[PDB]
Amino acid sequence: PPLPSISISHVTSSSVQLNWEQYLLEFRGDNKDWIKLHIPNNRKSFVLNGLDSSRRYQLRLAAYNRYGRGDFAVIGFTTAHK
Repeated sequence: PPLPSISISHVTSSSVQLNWEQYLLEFRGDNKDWIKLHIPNNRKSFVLNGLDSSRRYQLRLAAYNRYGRGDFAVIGFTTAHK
């Protein structure tokens, strides 16, 4: 089970877009507990909406197969202002 290569874009005051090449996606406000996100299969991108502005978050993604999941690829970001 491999390590996804993830890429962030479209960083707004309330959302970010993740791109990469079953999954487990989680996010958290900085230093808080992780929240598991629903993402459908056969998706290669994901828009996380509903975030606060000017705030630090982390996203992490791991890939799944029948044997289990791999390690998490993590990205920290700060949403835009206003």
